[PDB]
Amino acid sequence: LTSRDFGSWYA
Amino acid sequence: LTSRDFGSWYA
Amino acid sequence: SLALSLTADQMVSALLDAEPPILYSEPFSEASMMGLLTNLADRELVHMINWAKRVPGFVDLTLHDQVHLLECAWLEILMIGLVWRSMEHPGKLLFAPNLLLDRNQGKCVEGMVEIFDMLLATSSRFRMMNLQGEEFVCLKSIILLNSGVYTFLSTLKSLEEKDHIHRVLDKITDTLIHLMAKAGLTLQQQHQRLAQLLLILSHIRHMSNKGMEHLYSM
Amino acid sequence: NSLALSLTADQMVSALLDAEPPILYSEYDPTRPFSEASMMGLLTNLADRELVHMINWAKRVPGFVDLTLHDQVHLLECAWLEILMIGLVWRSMEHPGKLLFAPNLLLDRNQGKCVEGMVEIFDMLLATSSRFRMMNLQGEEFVCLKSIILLNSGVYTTLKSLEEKDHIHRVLDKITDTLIHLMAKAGLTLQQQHQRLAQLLLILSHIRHMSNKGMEHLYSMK
Ligand SMILES: CC/C(=C(\c1ccc(O)cc1)c1ccc(OCCN(C)C)cc1)c1ccccc1
Ligand SMILES: CC/C(=C(\c1ccc(O)cc1)c1ccc(OCCN(C)C)cc1)c1ccccc1
Repeated sequence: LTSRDFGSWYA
Repeated sequence: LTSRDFGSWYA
Repeated sequence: SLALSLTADQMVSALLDAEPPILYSEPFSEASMMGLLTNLADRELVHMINWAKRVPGFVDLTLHDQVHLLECAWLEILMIGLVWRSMEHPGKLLFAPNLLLDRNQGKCVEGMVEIFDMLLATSSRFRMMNLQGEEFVCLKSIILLNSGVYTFLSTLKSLEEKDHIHRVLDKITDTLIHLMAKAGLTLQQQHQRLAQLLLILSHIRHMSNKGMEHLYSM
Repeated sequence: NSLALSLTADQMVSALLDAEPPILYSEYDPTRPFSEASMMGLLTNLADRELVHMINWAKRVPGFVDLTLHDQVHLLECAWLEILMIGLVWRSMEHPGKLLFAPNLLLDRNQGKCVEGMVEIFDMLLATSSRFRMMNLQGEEFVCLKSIILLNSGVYTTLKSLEEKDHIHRVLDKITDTLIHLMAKAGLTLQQQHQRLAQLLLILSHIRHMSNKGMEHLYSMK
C-alpha cells in the first residue's frame, strides 16, 4: 500500500 | 516616502 | 466586481496607488527596542487598514470577513514590507529610515535574533531573485487575501466569498505572469519565477507564526 | 543523463513515484487491550514509524543526496511534519469529514477533541482535504508538492553555502517544470496551468501554518 492506491492520478 | 522609493521596479 | 474586470496593467496601478506611507520611528534594551518596534507597528496598522480597503476585491467582502483576513495577515504584511525596504541593505533590517538595525542588535530581545536571521535570509532571497516592486505589491495582496481564507467558517454567502477571493487570487496570478512576460521572460522562466515567488510566502508565514508566538509569550 | 537536472519531466515524475513510502497500518495487539496507547500515543507511534520511512524517501528524491549531510538533516527537520500532514491529507481525500491516519485508524473531527488543542489542527487538515477535493488534485501533483516541501521549507533558514542554495533552487525549478508538464499534458491552457500552479503553491503556506501549530502543540506537551 502506497499513496498510489488512493485518489485520482493523471495516468 | 513609500516602497516605491526603494528597490528595483519593472517600470 | 471592479476587481475581476481589471486588466493586468490596471491591477498593478491599483496596487501601486494603494501603497501605505513608510514611517519614521518616533542605549537599547530589550524593553526599549520592543517599545520602538511596537509603536511603529501600531502606527503602520492604522495605514494598513486603509491600504487593505484599496486592494481590488477586499471591499466586496463583509466587514466580518475583512477583519478576519487582516487579523490573520497583519504580521505577514508588516514583515514582507520590512523585507522589501531592507533589500538593498545586506545584513540589516530597515525598520524605518531612521531605525536601521543589524542582527547583533536583534539579540537585544531574547528570542528575536531567530526572527531577525529569518528576515535577513528572506531579504537576501529577494536580492538573489532581483525581486521587483510590482511583484512585491502582488505578493502583499496575495497574503492579505490568502492567509485567512482557510479559517473563515456554514453559509452560502461565505462560500460565495471564498469563490470571490479565489477568483481575485487568479487575477493576481495573471498579473504576475503579465509583468514577467512584459519583462521578456520565456514561458518556462515565467512559471519557474511564479513558483519561486509564491514559495517565499510559506517562509513569510513561518516567520509570522514565530513572531506571534513571541508576542504572546510576552 | 541519470542525474537530477538531466531528467526530463516524465523521468522525474517516474523517479518520484518509484520512491513513494509505504502507507502504514497502526500497530494493534489483541492480547494487550489495556495498554492501548492514548489517542496521542497512537498518533505518536504511527508518526515515529512514518519518520523512519520518510528519511529513506527524502534520500531517494533526485538531488537531495547531492547536499551535504548537515543540509539534508536540516531540510528534513524543517519539513517533516508538513510532509506527514500532506501525506495524511492525500489519503483522507476519499473520506470527507475524516482523517485516514491509517487504513485501520480512520478518525472523525470529534475524535480530535480527545486531545486538548488538537481539534483546531484537525479542522485545518480537513479544510486542506476539502481544498484538494475541490481542485481535483491529482496524485502526480501531490508527489511533486511533497518534494517541493522537502526542498523549500528549510532553505531560507559563504561560497559553498550559496552553491548549495543554488543547487536546491535548480532542483525546485525542475519540479516546477514537471508540474507544468503534467498540466499541459492533461490539456490545460497556459493560463489554466499558471493559475493551477499558483493555487497549489499557495496551499503550501497553509500546510506550513498547520505544521507550526502542530510543533507548538508537541513542544507544549513535552
Ligand atoms: C520582526 C520585527 C517585529 C515587529 C515589527 C515588524 C515589522 C515592522 O514594520 C514593525 C514591527 C513587531 C513588533 C511588535 C509588534 O507589536 C504589535 C502589537 N500591537 C498590534 C498591539 C508588531 C510587530 C517583531 C515581531 C514579533 C516579535 C519581535 C519583533
Ligand atoms: C495532527 C496529527 C498529529 C500527528 C500526526 C500527523 C500525521 C500522521 O501521519 C501521523 C501523526 C503527529 C502526532 C505526534 C507526532 O510526534 C512524533 C514524535 N516524534 C517525532 C518524537 C507527530 C505527528 C499531531 C501533530 C501535532 C500535535 C498533535 C497531533
